[PDB]
Amino acid sequence: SPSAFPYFHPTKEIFIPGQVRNLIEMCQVDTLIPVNNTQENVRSVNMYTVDLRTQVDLAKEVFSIPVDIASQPLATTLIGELASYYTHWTGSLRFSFMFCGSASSTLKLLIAYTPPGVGKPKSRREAMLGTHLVWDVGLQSTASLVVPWVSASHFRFTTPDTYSSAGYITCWYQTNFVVPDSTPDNAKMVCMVSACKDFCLRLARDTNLHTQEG
Amino acid sequence: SPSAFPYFHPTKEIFIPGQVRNLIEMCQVDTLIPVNNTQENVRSVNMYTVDLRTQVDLAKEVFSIPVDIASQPLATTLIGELASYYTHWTGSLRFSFMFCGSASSTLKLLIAYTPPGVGKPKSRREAMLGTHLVWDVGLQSTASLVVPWVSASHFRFTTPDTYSSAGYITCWYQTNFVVPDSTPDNAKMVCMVSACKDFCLRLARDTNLHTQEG
Amino acid sequence: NINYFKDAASSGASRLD
Amino acid sequence: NINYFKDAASSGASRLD
Amino acid sequence: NPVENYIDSVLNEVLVVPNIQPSTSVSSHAAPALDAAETGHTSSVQPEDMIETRYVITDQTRDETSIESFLGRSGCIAMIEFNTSSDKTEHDKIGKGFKTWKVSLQEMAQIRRKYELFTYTRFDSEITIVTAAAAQGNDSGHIVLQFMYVPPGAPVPEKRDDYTWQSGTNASVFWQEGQPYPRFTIPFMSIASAYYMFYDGYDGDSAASKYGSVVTNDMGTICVRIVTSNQKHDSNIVCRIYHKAKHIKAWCPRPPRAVAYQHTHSTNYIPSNGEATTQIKTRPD
Amino acid sequence: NPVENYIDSVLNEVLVVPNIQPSTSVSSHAAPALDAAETGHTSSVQPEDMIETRYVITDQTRDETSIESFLGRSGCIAMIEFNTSSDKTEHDKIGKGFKTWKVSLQEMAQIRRKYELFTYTRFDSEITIVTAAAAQGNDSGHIVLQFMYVPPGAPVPEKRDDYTWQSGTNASVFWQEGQPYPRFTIPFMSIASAYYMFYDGYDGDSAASKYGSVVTNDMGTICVRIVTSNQKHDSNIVCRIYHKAKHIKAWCPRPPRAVAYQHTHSTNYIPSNGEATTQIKTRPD
Amino acid sequence: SDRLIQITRGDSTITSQDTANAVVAYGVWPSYLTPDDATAIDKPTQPDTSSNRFYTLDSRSWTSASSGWWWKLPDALKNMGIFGENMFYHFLGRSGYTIHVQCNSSKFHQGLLIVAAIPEHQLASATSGNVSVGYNHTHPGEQGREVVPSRTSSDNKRPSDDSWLNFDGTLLGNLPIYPHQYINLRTNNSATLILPYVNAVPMDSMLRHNNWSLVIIPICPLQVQPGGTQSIPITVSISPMFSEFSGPRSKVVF
Amino acid sequence: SDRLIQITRGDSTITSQDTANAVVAYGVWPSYLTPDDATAIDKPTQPDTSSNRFYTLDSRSWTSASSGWWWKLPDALKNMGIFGENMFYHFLGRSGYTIHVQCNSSKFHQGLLIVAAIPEHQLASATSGNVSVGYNHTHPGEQGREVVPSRTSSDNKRPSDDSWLNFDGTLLGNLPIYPHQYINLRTNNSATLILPYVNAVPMDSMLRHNNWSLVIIPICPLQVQPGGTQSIPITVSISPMFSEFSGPRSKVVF
Ligand SMILES: CCCCCCCCCCCC(=O)O
Ligand SMILES: CCCCCCCCCCCC(=O)O
Repeated sequence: SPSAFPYFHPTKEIFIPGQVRNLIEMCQVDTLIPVNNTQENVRSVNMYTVDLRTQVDLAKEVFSIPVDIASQPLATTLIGELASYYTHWTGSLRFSFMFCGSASSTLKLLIAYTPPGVGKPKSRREAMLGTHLVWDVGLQSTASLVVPWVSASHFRFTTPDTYSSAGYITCWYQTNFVVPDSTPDNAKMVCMVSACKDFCLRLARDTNLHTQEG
Repeated sequence: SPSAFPYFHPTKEIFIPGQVRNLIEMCQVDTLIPVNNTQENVRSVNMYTVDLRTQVDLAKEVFSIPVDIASQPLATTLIGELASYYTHWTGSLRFSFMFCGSASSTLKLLIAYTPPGVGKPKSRREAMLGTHLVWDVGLQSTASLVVPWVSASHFRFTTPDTYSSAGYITCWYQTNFVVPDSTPDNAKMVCMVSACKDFCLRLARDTNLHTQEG
Repeated sequence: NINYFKDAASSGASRLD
Repeated sequence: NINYFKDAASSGASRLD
Repeated sequence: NPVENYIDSVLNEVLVVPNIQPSTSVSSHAAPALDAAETGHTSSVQPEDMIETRYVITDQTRDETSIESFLGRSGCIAMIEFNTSSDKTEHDKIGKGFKTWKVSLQEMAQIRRKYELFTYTRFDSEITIVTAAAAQGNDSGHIVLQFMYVPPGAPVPEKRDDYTWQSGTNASVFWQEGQPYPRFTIPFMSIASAYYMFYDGYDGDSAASKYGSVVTNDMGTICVRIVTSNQKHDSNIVCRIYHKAKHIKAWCPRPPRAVAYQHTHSTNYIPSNGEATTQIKTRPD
Repeated sequence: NPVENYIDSVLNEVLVVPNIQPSTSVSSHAAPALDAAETGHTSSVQPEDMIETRYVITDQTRDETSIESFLGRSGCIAMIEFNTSSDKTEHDKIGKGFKTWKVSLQEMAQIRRKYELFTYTRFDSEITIVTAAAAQGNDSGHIVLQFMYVPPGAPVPEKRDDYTWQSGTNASVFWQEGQPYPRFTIPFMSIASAYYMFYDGYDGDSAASKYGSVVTNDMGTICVRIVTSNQKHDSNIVCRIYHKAKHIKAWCPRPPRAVAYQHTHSTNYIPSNGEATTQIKTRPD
Repeated sequence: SDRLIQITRGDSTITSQDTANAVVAYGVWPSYLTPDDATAIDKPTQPDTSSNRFYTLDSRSWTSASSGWWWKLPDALKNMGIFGENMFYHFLGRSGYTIHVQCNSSKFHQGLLIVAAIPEHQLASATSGNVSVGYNHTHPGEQGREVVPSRTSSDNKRPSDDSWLNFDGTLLGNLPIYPHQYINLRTNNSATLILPYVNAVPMDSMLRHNNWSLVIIPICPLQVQPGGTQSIPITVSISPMFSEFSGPRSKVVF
Repeated sequence: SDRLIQITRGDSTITSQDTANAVVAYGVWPSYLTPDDATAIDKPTQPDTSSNRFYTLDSRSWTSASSGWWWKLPDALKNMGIFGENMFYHFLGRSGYTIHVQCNSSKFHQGLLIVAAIPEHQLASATSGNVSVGYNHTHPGEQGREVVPSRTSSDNKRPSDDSWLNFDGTLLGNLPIYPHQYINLRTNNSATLILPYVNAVPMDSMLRHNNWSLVIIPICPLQVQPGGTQSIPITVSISPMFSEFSGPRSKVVF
């Protein structure tokens, strides 16, 4: 198409740090999942923190989420937001968990990905039959569960669909949250999501996560 | 024409068995002819079966059909259905007959193709002057009559036309349906049609064999 | 055969097989 | 790729990087 | 050499047919006329095996029965209807200023029956739009239409001038009176390697779970509006969507539909009528 | 060889994705599953490190998530409205014979949110114009429009047939009924090396000084008139301006807008309503 | 001798002395999924001999009144040994099959079965309206479904029993376009179908989707004179081939 | 860092940040049976990733009063996914194991567990006379057995609870002659044992014979001052390794 400014020379392109060439570079950055998302927490930083504490009963559940990247609570993460500009997704997801207790606190967690066809696991015993990590909390404060791409079709819809749904993450006490004296008997964990090396988005669309009136 | 999805990469083509490249591959497969097609039989598997039984009189007729591929009863066969998506046809047809009596039953049949210009044969003596097979029923339970391409013009219309009509198949007792004791004195034959190696269809059209209201 | 558009899908009918 | 107009800006979408 | 394939393509001689060889009388233990259809194989017998044939140089070609020829023709797949209003409040509403249509090949029987000769199909889609705006008053006014493809999960318009029509990421095509018929390609867009014409499966384990090809890939929605604000003289607008498959592959051939279609994505065939049962095209004699 | 880059471009295979390598059980002091997110780096762990994988030849491509693909789609950026008059005095006036629009990407949320994923952007702009002139009487008359780009400091029209419409130096494009949608390119036109999507700065030191991206580059004004003098039958004219970025560079990615926009060139988010606070798309459970 | 067959699959062996060859559906032998067509990145389990073996389904009686029978795959095998367990413990599976249909009689019986394997046999409802066939009805397990003439029930989720319309609005005379054999009682006492994995995705949910339907329809009714055995069994034996499963999880419970 | 471990088995991964190395029992890594040592001639099924993965058993609470715990293998896994199904559907099986025992605490807790794998841990009765330990008692499944001081019951089929006599008439101080580690709460939060298949026959009935017993005994009691967590879990995760099965049959039912 013809230029409206027929001899115009644009201003020199200077080097600027942080050039982005592809949105998957942004999906490959961890962003916090608002896992807690109760009515008391969604106006606050508290939605990003999952509570851990010394249990009286063994093998209790800590949290659960659907893994489908543009479903709630993943939807407002950077990967969920970018995925909601696209109709299809594929490839593996990395969920990372950062323990924020004291250095004197100890914990093991079983974090499990359960594929479609059985709903959410009702116990750690059901959950551990799926893909899982036993995470020992230590000097390294962060662990990652990879949700491998395990699907019938090469792609899934980003919009919720019972044919295309990706399954669930569940987190369980392996052992317990154990502390000595003079240590809080409770702590927070922060949950994060990012794309693995195989992750892709396909058919561009208007997002369902932003609207305009007037 | 421009793509509405300007960077979209389609899902990988995986190998799937049973690829079809040409409709003549489907016309080359035998499908059953509803030869019996009386009002009592057209809601049932019975329309596909021709009755055979011990005759008291010699040289009786078993059945007749027009051979024109998109005429009744051939019209709803796969070759007749595919032919009805086209205006012209040419090449040879294979009619196959599978005898379904007992192994203890014996029979000879004369199956004849009569070209245009004389109507349907009124006797086995008239029919046997045309192209025919004397079929002996034995360990091989199936026989084929080829209706050779014998036409003035290189093609015929698939729609019924007195200038373009293809003639008739007739089937006759050669000898009789003969059985020992403890054997049913009657049996069924199944009639099938498929294309020979020379068969073709030309000018594509809307089918007359399917309609929509509302 | 000249292709005017940047996508394989934009081309006309494929060759017969 | 043929360019019909005298300005670089007039060309279609750039090659991917 | 590619020039030979070009010459064959312009002559429509790509798919040659065998010659009929000359044959003579035979008396043999070989009996090509006899076989066992029980095997599930069709007899290999040819005219030369059963009559005395002449030599015929066969001029016929199979190009027009190629799946590209058979499915690669534009047919109607939707009629999208809306009736514009001179009232500013009514012109904003669905069915009046704009209309939506859930994409499928399921609504028009002529196209549906042809693609349903196959179990799986893979093709790019050429879409062509034929708009006819029937003037209900003394003038047409200015007719400008926007057709927006809304992929699954993108927000569907609820009003004629809703924010969704900004089309910042969706594909839109604009048409105005006297403009040639809009045309664009949709590439093969399933999450699977082919479209399911049929699917013997469910979206779930339950009594309420959906069954059949509707499960397999949501195809999004075409939304059409008149871009023009309310005008003095009403128009009964019908947009006909024509679809041509291209770059076609098809697998696992099927018996053709033998009885009227009743519903989209369903093989159901029993009509609502209590006197009239489902009707075939087999004529009695 | 450039033909390889062309073939990859027509297939949309330019941006290849790694294969999944086969992996086996591991028992090691190396613990890829463990890291320190405190470092600000995202863990490098991949599926092969944490499950036993098969070999998969990865067919996916990233071409459609390129910034050229993501921002390089036409979206609405303005609706410019004027209502013509049969009265010779009223037809000369702003809002009646002509309208002006201060250029920005700020008014339409679908485009705005996408470009605001970046702090700085540099692109050439393809502009396309969709005009819909709603006939209020029995005929359209002769509709000829002039769109004039008025750069910063050039005189803006105050009347429909003012001297400024002579366009002796400004770019103008003319459109008439039945003409295809006007299109032209604006080259990247900032006085800086990129457009500021955001600017944490001011035009001055004072309480009254402006804040934010509005400071950084005035983008001029689109002026549209009907060129036709006053006619018997009025038209409610709406010109929709569509913008596609081309030759795109983008820097310093940002969190997406999580709450409704309130004003142009402003990150302000608090609504006027006293019962309803600012709303996010995080659903409670 | 072309009449004979022996098929050995794991610890199971089938014989017949009156075959009519065997059909390899679409001319493609079953095989494991290759890396080029795969999408699920987890290493699949290939249970081999414990899974890829003949399971004999519940036998059915062919009478002069019979209208037909069908089974769905993999559904017919969901309770069958280690193959069945693997379907319940994994999100994804793929398999081919050997189907051997067995129906002996005398030199004095008459009858014709078509035995067809249909890919994506999406059933019609037995009722008017848009109501689709219910999950429990298309998942009858190793019993399969017996077709009954003029069957009376109030359940609008039940499938069509019109074998002459292929239970799906298409004519029975065209059923031979699918992979098929016949059992013609004068000719043969068995039919053998070898089925590759056929789907538009490289693996699928075994419990949500039946890739193949085995349809057995008497075209020529069973006939035999007094003193001959008046009804004869039809027995179906099916072996998975190159079965693979991936995405192990807790066992599905209905 | 020698403190760290990650073990990946199928779709399961375990981590620890305070190990004390790992023990390969008798210095032999697990492997499949070779043709030289095999006797059963049927091709075995090797279910690989769906079977050779960590299963986490039911967790137990270590208190200042605890006397010990034990599990039997393969019995502890008989209900565990595809490994458990394969044990019930086959006459013969063989497997090695990775056992990972998990017990975190603070820098302020004290305690010592010995964690031992005993081959052929033939138990003594808790009663006088020649009455042997009952099948149901040596087959507790994934729960294992908790040892109780001075336990009172009338059942003469119950096993010894004398952890100081190894439940079998041999002294606890000599238990280190078996493949073992310790969990000393000041040093480590886990123990790892890699167990080859150990038997006088190349494969065996999984349900009739427990090749290994996992024994966990507190030698130094759990101690921790007020305000510290007074009881801490012990969690056992076990992965089969190179699991093989042969002689497929109908499922065993108890
Ligand atoms: C968005 C423009 C219309 C696109 C038409 C797509 C046609 C193929 C759909 C295949 C599935 C079906 O409906 O059976
Ligand atoms: C004169 C035709 C319209 C030109 C549109 C220019 C769009 C880029 C403006 C960037 C600054 C912004 O508004 O945020």
